[PDB]
Amino acid sequence: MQIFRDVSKLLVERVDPKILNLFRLLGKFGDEVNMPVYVVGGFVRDLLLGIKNLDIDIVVEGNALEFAEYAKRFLPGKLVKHDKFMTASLFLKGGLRIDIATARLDVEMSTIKKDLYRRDFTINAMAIKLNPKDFGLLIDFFGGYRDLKEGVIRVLHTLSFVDDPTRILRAIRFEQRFDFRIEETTERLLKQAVEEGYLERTTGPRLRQELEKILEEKNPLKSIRRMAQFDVIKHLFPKTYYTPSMDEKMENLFRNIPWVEENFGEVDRFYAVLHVFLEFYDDESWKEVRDRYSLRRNLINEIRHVEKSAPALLEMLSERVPASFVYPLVKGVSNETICHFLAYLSGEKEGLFKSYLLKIKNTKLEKINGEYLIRKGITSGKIIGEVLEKILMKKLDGDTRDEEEILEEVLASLE
Amino acid sequence: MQIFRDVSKLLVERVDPKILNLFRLLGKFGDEVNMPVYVVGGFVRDLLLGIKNLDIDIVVEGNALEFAEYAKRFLPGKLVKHDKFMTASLFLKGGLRIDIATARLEMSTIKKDLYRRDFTINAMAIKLNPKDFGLLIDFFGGYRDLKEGVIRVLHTLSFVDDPTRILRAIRFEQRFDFRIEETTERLLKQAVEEGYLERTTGPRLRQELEKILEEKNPLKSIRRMAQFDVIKHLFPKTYYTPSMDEKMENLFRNIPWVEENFGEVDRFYAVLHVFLEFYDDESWKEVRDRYSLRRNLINEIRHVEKSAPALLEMLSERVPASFVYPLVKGVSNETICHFLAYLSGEKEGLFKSYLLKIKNTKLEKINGEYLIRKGITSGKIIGEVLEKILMKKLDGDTRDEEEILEEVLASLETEGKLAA
Ligand SMILES: Nc1ncnc2c1ncn2[C@@H]1O[C@H](COP(=O)(O)OP(=O)(O)OP(=O)(O)O)[C@@H](O)[C@H]1O
Ligand SMILES: Nc1ncnc2c1ncn2[C@@H]1O[C@H](COP(=O)(O)OP(=O)(O)OP(=O)(O)O)[C@@H](O)[C@H]1O
Repeated sequence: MQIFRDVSKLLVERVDPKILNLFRLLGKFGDEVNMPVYVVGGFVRDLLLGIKNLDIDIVVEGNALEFAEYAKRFLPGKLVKHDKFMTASLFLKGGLRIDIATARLDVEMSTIKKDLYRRDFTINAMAIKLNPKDFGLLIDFFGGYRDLKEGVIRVLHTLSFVDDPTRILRAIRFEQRFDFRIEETTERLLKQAVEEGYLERTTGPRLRQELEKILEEKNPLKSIRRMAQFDVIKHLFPKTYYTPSMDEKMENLFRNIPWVEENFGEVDRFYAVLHVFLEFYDDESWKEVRDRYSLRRNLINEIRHVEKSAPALLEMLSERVPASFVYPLVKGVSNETICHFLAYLSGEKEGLFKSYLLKIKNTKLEKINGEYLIRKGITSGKIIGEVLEKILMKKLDGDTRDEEEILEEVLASLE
Repeated sequence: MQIFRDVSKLLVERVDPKILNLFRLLGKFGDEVNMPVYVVGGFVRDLLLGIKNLDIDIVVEGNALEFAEYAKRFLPGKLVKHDKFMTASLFLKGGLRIDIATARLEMSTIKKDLYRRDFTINAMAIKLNPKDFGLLIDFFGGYRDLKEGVIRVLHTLSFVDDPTRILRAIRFEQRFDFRIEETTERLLKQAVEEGYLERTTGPRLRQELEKILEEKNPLKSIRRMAQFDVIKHLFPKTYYTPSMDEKMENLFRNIPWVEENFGEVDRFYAVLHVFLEFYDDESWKEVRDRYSLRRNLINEIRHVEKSAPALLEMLSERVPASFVYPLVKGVSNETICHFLAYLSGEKEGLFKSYLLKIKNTKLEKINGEYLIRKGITSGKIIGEVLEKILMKKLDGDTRDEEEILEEVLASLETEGKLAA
């Protein structure tokens, strides 16, 4: 196919001038220090799709470090060097990070081709040359341009997933972000690497990251679902079986995470999802998952809390009951515990349980009473904190005045 | 002779990064709109000389306006377009703006554009398009002349074409401590004698002249101008004699001092004070009209040439302060210098101390006006009696009210009512 294309006009019309100007300069600096300068990866992809990107990757043929020190000279910002693998990032204003790398060991200067070929999918393996001579040059050896037109996710070569099974995850994320489809050959390859154990063959940490990145997408459920279609989940969490049920939970989970965030703050989605994936895990199967990925040791208790009390919750919800009855179930629990509870309901029940949650957040108001009256009268320890709890509940449902309710339960519990 | 050299290394080393990046961007734009882009004029001269320069003077082979318009898409600022004659200006901050013009009518049409300029060292260019980014272009041998410090017109008619360049050539001579190579010297004299300055408008000459007086040695520029007999051809009745000269010397040694105690000094006028001395009624008319001088300047100037002798015998015999006041009472700072133009040594240290006395011994402390108005009195006598007190103060004093009474008293030679 056409391998070279002029996207210079495309550049000036779609690229904000502060940024287009930075390209013209990087290109000239490249020429001044005698190195080919390319912008590569995601920006090239998004540019052709009309998507904005402010995370731009430069590849030079030469020395990133040199090239980047030479650039700092003429550009305002902070330079971070990473010597071990000649690489660098220049930090510019307005969320704008410019990363520079050195391409390793087809006119000739086509060593970018060896750089491009090492990448994951064709839409992500294209390059735009920035040196003034060839300023707008779209370099596309692998048919990523057409693959953008035809909405196709495609690996560069047969051994792609075997080299990095982490791309199994990447393929699905991108195919779900853009509504593309993983082409036949890649799908056979993807399926095969999953089936054979390639994921189980890759480190927890890299899997976790690729997982988190999915959870930072617009619609993670899409990807989780697609994963389930490719048996990927079974192989990440060996005791998790993604059934109509789990998936119904996952949908509720995702529906309610906003509403939670809005009222309780940051939700760590990786933990929120694990609450679902991991329900009903035996003790042993839990340690292995908790060790493969690094999972806060108390998690399995928190999950076990939700999976144990869920029918009771459901039950209380039907039969609308006194808020004080559900309090013990949401006591001092993570936003993920709350999310996990919400995973279990929809419609009327859902909102109903919402209102309880609010009633609990907001009505923690013990107000006038402040623990003084308690150790003013005689008290020690645990009793202090049990009278304080009985006062608390009485409020949630109705109310008394200041402390009739206090002497109500020191003389009701006195019995 | 070598025309092309590569000053790109010198560019990154000497030019400010904001500006360099401008230069690179500008070159890059030209390539995008198919126009050769050069930086020209004095920036090139100054770069080469290590002298700071912010002027961004640009010439393109294509169309200043289309170019300037294209550049504006990517550069924040006001675009003024000098639509007649195809020039533009791109306005940016820091005191910074880009002047873009069209290389008038091989890429080496810049040669024709470089050929119209004044002197070799101002006739160069640096190309900016990325393929030739730091490329010096010296068809006319401005590098050689820059290094040898030589002022040399580009061709034979240069002075006939623009007599302004005669004053320019001197100005530069003295700014860079350069000298005017002989053929340009011979060629200038010729242009001056044949009467070419007078053939070209007053403003144009006036501007070049004010410009000369802002430079490093105005004195030097003037004695030099005198050598080529240009003064005589600018102000027909000014004859640069050693009298005329020694006045000018003092003028300039004193301006610093004047400017110190009194304030800004207009050098152009401060010079004309000396040039225009002794111009008859009919001659002042012509000069004043041509260079757009103040109707009144002649008066101020005549004032000094007349009252000048009197001042000397006032300093020999250090007569009390009062006796000189009438002579410097409302006059301009230029007038003050004009007077100072006559004094050397101990005559000036004395005359200087007098001026300083009157400056801040105005000192009308409590006897201000309507005090005297509360006795009888009405206009123009008020002013006279007030003055006579202040005047007595210049040379010692009393209460400030005892003196007014000694003076109304002295009044009775006559005023108009009262006075036991
Ligand atoms: N695991 C991988 N295998 C092969 N190539 C990769 C891999 N990760 C990244 N790349 C290459 O690095 C480029 C940038 O990495 P990055 O994760 O930022 O990709 P991206 O396209 O920006 O994805 P995102 O938009 O999710 O940030 C990609 O466009 C791709 O060429
Ligand atoms: N009177 C003139 N005749 C011919 N060419 C001129 C004349 N004045 C200027 N030029 C050309 O245009 C350029 C810009 O004019 P300008 O007076 O700003 O020069 P400059 O070198 O910047 O000197 P200055 O220090 O006075 O700014 C000159 O350097 C010269 O190349």
